[PDB]
Amino acid sequence: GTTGERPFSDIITSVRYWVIHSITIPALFIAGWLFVSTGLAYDVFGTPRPDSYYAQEQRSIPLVTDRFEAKQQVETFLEQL
Amino acid sequence: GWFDILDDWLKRDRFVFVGWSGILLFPCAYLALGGWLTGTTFVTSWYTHGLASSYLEGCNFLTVAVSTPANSMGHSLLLLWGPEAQGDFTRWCQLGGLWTFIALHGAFGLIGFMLRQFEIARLVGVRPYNAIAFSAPIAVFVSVFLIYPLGQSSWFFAPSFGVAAIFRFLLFFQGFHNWTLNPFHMMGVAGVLGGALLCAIHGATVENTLFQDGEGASTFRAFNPTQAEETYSMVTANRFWSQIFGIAFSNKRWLHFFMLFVPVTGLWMSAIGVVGLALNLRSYDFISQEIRAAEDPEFETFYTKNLLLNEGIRAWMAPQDQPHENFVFPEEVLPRGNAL
Amino acid sequence: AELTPEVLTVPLNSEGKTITLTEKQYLEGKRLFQYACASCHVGGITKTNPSLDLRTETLALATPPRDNIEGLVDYMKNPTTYDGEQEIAEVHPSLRSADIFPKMRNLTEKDLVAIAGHILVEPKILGDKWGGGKVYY
Amino acid sequence: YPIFTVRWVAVHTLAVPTIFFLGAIAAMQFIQR
Amino acid sequence: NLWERFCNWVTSTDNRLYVGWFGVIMIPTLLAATICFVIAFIAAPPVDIDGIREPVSGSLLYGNNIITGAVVPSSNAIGLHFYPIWEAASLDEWLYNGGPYQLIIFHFLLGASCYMGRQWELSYRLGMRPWICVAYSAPLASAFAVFLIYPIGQGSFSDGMPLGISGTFNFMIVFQAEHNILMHPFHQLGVAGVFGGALFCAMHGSLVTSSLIRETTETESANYGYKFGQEEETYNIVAAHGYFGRLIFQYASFNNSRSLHFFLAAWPVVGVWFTALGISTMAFNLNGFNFNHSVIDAKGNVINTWADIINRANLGMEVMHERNAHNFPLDLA
Amino acid sequence: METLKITVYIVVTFFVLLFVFGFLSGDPARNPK
Amino acid sequence: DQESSGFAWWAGNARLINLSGKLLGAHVAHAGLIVFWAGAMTLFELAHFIPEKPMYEQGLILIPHIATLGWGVGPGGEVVDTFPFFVVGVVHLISSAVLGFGGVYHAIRGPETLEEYSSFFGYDWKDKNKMTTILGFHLIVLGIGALLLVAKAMFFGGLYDTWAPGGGDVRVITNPTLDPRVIFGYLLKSPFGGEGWIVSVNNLEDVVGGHIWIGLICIAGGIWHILTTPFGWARRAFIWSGEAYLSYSLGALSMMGFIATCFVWFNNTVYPSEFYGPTGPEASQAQAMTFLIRDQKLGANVGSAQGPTGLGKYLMRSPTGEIIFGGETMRFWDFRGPWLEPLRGPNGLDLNKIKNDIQPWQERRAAEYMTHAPLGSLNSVGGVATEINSVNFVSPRSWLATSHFVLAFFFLVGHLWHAGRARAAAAGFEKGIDRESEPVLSMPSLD
Ligand code: CLA
Ligand code: CLA
Ligand code: CLA
Ligand code: CLA
Ligand code: CLA
Ligand SMILES: CCCCCCCCCCCCCCCC(=O)OC[C@H](COP(=O)(O)OC[C@@H](O)CO)OC(=O)CCCCCCCCCCCCCCC
Ligand SMILES: CC1=C(/C=C/C(C)=C/C=C/C(C)=C/C=C/C=C(C)/C=C/C=C(C)/C=C/C2=C(C)CCCC2(C)C)C(C)(C)CCC1
Ligand SMILES: CC1=C(/C=C/C(C)=C/C=C/C(C)=C/C=C/C=C(C)/C=C/C=C(C)/C=C/C2=C(C)CCCC2(C)C)C(C)(C)CCC1
Ligand SMILES: CC1=C(/C=C/C(C)=C/C=C/C(C)=C/C=C/C=C(C)/C=C/C=C(C)/C=C/C2=C(C)CCCC2(C)C)C(C)(C)CCC1
Ligand SMILES: [Cl-]
Ligand SMILES: [Cl-]
Ligand SMILES: [Fe+3]
Repeated sequence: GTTGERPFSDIITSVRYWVIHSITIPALFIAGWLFVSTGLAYDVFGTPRPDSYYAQEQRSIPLVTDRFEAKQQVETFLEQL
Repeated sequence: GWFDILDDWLKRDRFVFVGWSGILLFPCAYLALGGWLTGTTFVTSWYTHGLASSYLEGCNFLTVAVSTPANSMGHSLLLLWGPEAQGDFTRWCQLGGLWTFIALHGAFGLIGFMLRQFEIARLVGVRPYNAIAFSAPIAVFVSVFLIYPLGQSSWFFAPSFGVAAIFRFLLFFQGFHNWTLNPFHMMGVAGVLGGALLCAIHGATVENTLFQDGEGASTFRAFNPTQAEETYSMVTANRFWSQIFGIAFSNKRWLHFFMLFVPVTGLWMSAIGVVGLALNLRSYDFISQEIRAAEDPEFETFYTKNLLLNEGIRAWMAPQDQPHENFVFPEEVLPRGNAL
Repeated sequence: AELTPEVLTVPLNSEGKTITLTEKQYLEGKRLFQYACASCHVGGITKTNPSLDLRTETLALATPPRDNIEGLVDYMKNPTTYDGEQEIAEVHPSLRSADIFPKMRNLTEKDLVAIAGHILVEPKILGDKWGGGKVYY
Repeated sequence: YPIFTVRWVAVHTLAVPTIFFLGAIAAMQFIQR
Repeated sequence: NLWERFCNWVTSTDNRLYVGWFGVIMIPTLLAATICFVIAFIAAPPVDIDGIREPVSGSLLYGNNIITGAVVPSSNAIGLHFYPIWEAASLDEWLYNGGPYQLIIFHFLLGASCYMGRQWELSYRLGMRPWICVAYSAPLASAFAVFLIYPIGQGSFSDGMPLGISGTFNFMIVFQAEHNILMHPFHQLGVAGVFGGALFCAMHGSLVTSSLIRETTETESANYGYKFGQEEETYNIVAAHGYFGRLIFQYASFNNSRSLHFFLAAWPVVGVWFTALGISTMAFNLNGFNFNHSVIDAKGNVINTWADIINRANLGMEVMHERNAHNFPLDLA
Repeated sequence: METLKITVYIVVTFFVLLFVFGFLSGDPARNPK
Repeated sequence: DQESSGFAWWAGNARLINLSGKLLGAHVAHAGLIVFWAGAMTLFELAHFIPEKPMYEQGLILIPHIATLGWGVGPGGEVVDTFPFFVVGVVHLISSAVLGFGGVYHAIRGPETLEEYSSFFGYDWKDKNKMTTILGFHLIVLGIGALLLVAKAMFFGGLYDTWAPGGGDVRVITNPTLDPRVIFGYLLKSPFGGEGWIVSVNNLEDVVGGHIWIGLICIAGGIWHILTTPFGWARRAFIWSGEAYLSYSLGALSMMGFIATCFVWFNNTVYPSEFYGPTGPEASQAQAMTFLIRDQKLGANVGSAQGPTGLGKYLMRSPTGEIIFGGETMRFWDFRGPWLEPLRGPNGLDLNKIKNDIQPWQERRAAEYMTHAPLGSLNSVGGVATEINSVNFVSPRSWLATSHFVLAFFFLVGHLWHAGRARAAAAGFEKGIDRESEPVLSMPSLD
């Protein structure tokens, strides 16, 4: 039988829904866009930008060597850029 | 009482059942799945592996991975508040913290799901064989993602969560453990493929032995879930397979148990053998064959050819697959046949 | 690491003069090199004769010297063997043999400077990988 | 019919970030090295 | 009529095994391939598969166990040429060059093709619907892919899958080195087909065993609650659907047995079809995705991904397969 | 060798002829209804 | 609606089985799609075509078909004028609109059945006379179409002939081969290596000739089927229904698709390598040639050079003795091509001709074909799988060979599907087993 919530059919059909969601779905989508276009996603997650993988004269990969001072080792890598 | 009141609400018949098991399942599953999605979209692997691995870096759906932590972290739980990250979300990501986050929240999610199958089975009135059968997925996940790296030097040599990363894992296991030669993996092949076979053949048999219960040429309408009669003919399906193959099922209960048994048994066998590979206790060689081949350079089997391939894999992929080893192989040590 | 003016500065002739290519110029040579050359010369090797690669070191010991813009343009106009003894346009694409090598017909003088610029620039970016073959893949 | 339910929460914890992530992944196609 | 008696027995439904007209080809061809396989697995001498006069031992009596033993494919010098016994100057030359392989695989492919037809045939004689043979087409196509189709496109039965456990693995490894089949979406759909089939097989079996209707005591097997040919269903589909619909949500469950059983057929068969097609189209060197050096930094440095790690492993298989057979730097055969 | 070739050619012809002539000897009529 | 016919929406075209007007409509509508794609694809190819590049470096499969028919090309395959490509696309595209207009009209506007509208176009599937008659008409059309190829080759410019002396060119075909011992000798060669069945046809004379033959065979059979009804042995050996005939053609379309695969993979006559890129065997043979020429120029004696295995490094023998290219290309020694046949003597490759008679255009051709082998990744990276990105290329031969094997395999599945169903519909149990008359329940027990 039916459990009790409003059917999804009647919801994506109803006018109230698309009044609300023609703003919300684009808003989040634009939000996601701005998260990348502002460069915020780079700094939140620490992912290198195309110019931040090496120094201008380096082909050695910045591999973490020590377990416990590792946090500091990554930051000594970012400084050499 | 408040416990009986909370039990009343957790066990409510909704669209998505919750249950007591939901308090464990949903947050852990949602966090495992959210952590994979988060990392494959944004998080690098440049400091753990020297690899790119996010949509943000240029990777596609086949090459994104939440990659394993660097070998130097050992078997560190790599907690956010632990000693390596020290509460820095940025550094935790850069150090591989999403890997343990996913694996651990995933492990507990799988516990929650199996408890869920128990919880729903008891409320509904059925035996709990579906949860029993889910043991095989859990046994596989535990052996490959937890035990296997716990056996090895670090979480680094666990599978990284990604499509191509998983493929590399497959190839590492051929070149290093000669995993195809292990009879416990062979028993898994036979239970996976034999399960596919039983799935295909039982579905076809039922669909091609149906009784005529409607007049429509699309035969699906001719079933009502509340009906009492079998919808296909066990007698006719039996004679057919008796005369085609030699043997045929004659007991519907044994047939469906057998469909449980086979792929469940096989995944459990492959876990066992992975447990062996945690310790490098491989089926890598046959001693008799190596003794013959060392004394007789004209002896050549497909077994000895595969070993040449394993040796090529190891020397050609190890300098970049194991970058903490600072491997430098000068060209002349690389194994290679003529021309190539 | 960036495609800097320092990176894009390669020898012009054999007397020490240089030329500084733009990013756009470098990207042109890379596209033109893939159109005309990469079938035989991908990655700086030479599929139809691995003994002669596009490495700056090798081009320097060629006759005439081919490790600057001049000689590579000249070579794309009138190629010779490694000692400059035989002219080989009959078997190597060039402007002289554009009748039998059609992909060389539509190449301007600017297009030859870019391609040469890309041949000299790429080993600076990728180092031993340029010309090293599948060991460095 | 009620409007907010356990389902409501479930669809929105999957869907809200999905559209957000598709947006972020959308813009990533225009990143030039 | 005497021919009508023969035809009445060929097509009889009262035979313990159904023969049929497809069977008039199936029985001799399979018997020939089976007898020759057994004899060559035990006794064959070494075979010069790569046509470089470096013979490869494959039989038990020549120092192989069940795992390392194979009927070795016929010589690369032979290529796609037909090579029966009578084309050879002597049995000794035939064994050296890989004769039993062609004899076996061609008789087997013929025999299994007629096995498929036999399935349609008996089904027609029994009043059945006819499509079981369509399901069996998925493994048959797969066998066709690795014994016949892949040799055609590559140009030699010597690249056929060896008839042996280790030989099979040598086939998979060299295939991945040459075609990157892990990165090919048609093999991925095959994985999705056999994994999914294993899962669904597991699922259907646990769900039906779960809903079995109490008919026995505890001191006996639940199986003795079903008697061969009862008209009542032995489990409760409604309870099973009640369970599984709550496990996920109700619309993600099957309440129609025929609709569920159709899904059980279609998921592995389609996926195996595609993976047969993947071997069959990689035969013509349309290979899996190649992402080598796909990600680059702003200076132009390569930034490896996992694809580039897969390549380092592919390379190591590449330069070691057929280690003496290449005289020129491109692997075009 | 040639004796074998002729022997197999005869064998193969024999069975192939059983197949074509068997399936022409009224197959559709051989069914239960 | 499904309650009226029995078939569901996903099997909705089965509602057309006994509605000849709508069925005609879908058919004519589908034929428009084919012709539409043919014209549309051509213009796309022409809008992207570059004359200075070979056709096979550009992802073209249609322009190669048009050029093989002798339109657009000059000596050695060079494109000299592109207007004939343009016409072929426009005309197909314009025609598709016609085929579409009639197809849609018959589908939703015309009369659903034809049997009451006209006694000539109407048909009942079980009517063996009318079916053989429709078969006969179409056989006649097929014969005419095969003769149009003859006429284009003999009377209207000819065909491209990669074998033409001085290098391939357009050539008018004056003496088609009519000798039945040659034309039907192809139909009797072995499919296996060094033979090739019909795929081995290696001269336009044999091609043009075979088409004169099937052109005549078809028209005769067409007349024969218009005038006769099926004999009694055929009546009792077949199933006479619409689905049954559809299955018979699926099997045939399948067999043809496999054959098409092998043709474009091995044959370089009706698929000129000038247009389609070298074949697999060819590019490998071209590789061996290229290194022979290079090493010999350095001073090697390619006849007596022994290779690591002991076999010859450049030259060995075949199993029947012929001098062939050495190395792993030994498998490809059945290859034949115009760039290599000048070096072929009666005993195989002639060591003297190798030493003194190799011409620059051959060295250029071998190098070109070696570095354009039909090997590439799904995303069109050219080479072995271990190749780094750089070369955007997959041979048209790979693309054409792989697609038509897929289509062929699925149409064989289609044949098995509709064949068995046709047989069960005719016998009356395609919907399942009658409970009150279960056949097995009346047979005796196996034991
Ligand atoms: C015929 C080919 C073949 C076959 C049939 C198999 C079959 C198998 N292999 Mg083997 N293997 C092969 C070839 C083959 N292999 C070859 C040639 C190699 C190279 C040597 C390998 C290398 C290899 C490795 C390295 C491993 C296997 C393993 C396995 C097993 C995996 C079972 C499974 O489902 O894991 C899948 C994983 C699980 C079921 C874990 C639980 C997962 C949960 C339930 C997922 C839930 C997801 C969640 C809902 C959200 C997902 C969302 C997201 C998609 C967006 C299985 C027995 C594995 C093994 O033995 O494990 C014990 C293993 O680690 N194979
Ligand atoms: C090549 C594809 C193809 C073709 C040619 C047809 C054709 C047909 N189908 Mg089938 N069908 C197809 C694919 C196709 N189908 C597929 C893929 C499905 C699965 C979704 C179905 C499912 C299906 C069902 C369930 C049914 C049919 C039926 C029909 C027939 C009547 C349709 C109708 O009533 O339309 C009415 C629709 C319209 C009037 C809307 C407009 C449609 C037209 C054709 C648009 C044309 C646009 C075009 C650009 C105009 C060109 C103009 C010209 C000047 C160039 C018709 C002969 C019906 C049948 O058998 O009835 C007895 C039926 O019940 N089909
Ligand atoms: C036999 C048909 C065929 C063949 C051989 C080719 C071959 C080619 N086409 Mg063409 N093309 C075709 C049909 C074909 N095309 C069709 C039908 C269309 C209309 C959409 C086009 C439109 C088209 C365009 C617009 C272009 C090409 C181009 C190309 C080239 C690149 C192909 C590529 O990268 O694909 C990419 C590969 C794929 C998309 C993989 C698809 C896999 C399919 C979906 C598998 C299907 C399996 C099966 C049928 C599914 C049913 C299963 C079920 C029954 C169980 C290549 C030379 C390109 C070119 O270079 O032009 C100069 C180009 O731009 N084609
Ligand atoms: C295979 C195709 C085909 C078939 C079998 C039919 C059959 C029929 N059509 Mg239809 N029709 C078709 C295609 C077809 N049509 C096309 C393509 C169009 C669009 C142009 C139309 C437009 C159309 C209309 C508008 C009408 C019909 C009608 C009819 C009926 C009467 C025809 C008659 O008496 O002709 C008698 C014979 C002739 C008039 C001479 C025809 C000469 C032909 C065209 C010469 C060219 C032949 C050559 C081989 C064609 C090559 C085609 C190319 C793609 C290869 C009949 C049931 C009528 C109907 O049913 O009304 C209720 C009606 O009104 N058709
Ligand atoms: C599209 C083509 C086509 C089609 C569909 C038909 C269909 C039909 N024809 Mg017609 N026919 C055609 C073309 C066609 N014909 C042409 C062009 C001619 C002129 C040569 C003839 C001459 C002809 C005659 C003389 C007769 C028919 C008859 C028949 C009917 C029975 C066919 C049969 O039993 O085949 C089954 C085929 C066999 C039983 C042959 C034996 C098995 C062979 C050897 C199998 C070989 C296959 C194998 C894979 C090799 C293939 C490649 C190569 C080596 C040959 C049927 C209605 C019969 C009838 O009743 O007419 C009134 C009849 O007597 N046709
Ligand atoms: C219409 C498209 C067909 C696609 C290929 C065929 C799919 C199913 C084949 C499985 C055969 C299994 C063995 C016997 C199985 C068997 O016995 O089937 C039995 C089952 C029921 O048969 P019925 O007799 O009721 O219906 C068949 C005819 O009689 C029509 O009424 O058949 C179907 O439902 C066919 C459904 C057609 C619609 C299929 C669409 C599904 C594919 C969609 C595309 C997927 C692409 C994936 C890309 C990655
Ligand atoms: C990590 C972490 C966390 C978490 C977070 C989360 C929870 C997130 C989520 C997220 C999410 C939740 C996301 C999502 C995403 C999604 C996506 C990104 C999707 C996409 C899709 C697509 C793309 C599709 C595709 C397809 C398919 C699959 C089908 C059909 C075909 C197609 C192609 C259409 C926290 C902070 C708590 C803590 C710390 C750590
Ligand atoms: C039945 C049916 C169907 C189908 C339909 C169809 C299939 C149709 C077809 C249709 C068609 C098939 C159409 C066609 C059309 C075409 C056209 C419309 C064209 C036009 C063209 C033009 C106009 C051209 C132009 C030009 C020129 C002249 C030159 C060059 C350039 C250009 C291109 C501009 C369906 C499925 C839907 C479903 C329902 C029913
Ligand atoms: C054009 C051309 C040519 C020629 C061609 C020809 C001349 C063809 C012919 C063809 C033919 C002449 C074909 C035929 C075929 C046949 C078939 C395909 C058959 C089928 C059969 C069937 C299907 C049967 C069945 C059955 C049986 C087995 C038993 C009883 C039952 C039944 C009836 C079902 C050449 C190569 C010179 C060159 C290129 C171009
Ligand atoms: Cl090997
Ligand atoms: Cl070689
Ligand atoms: Fe079942």
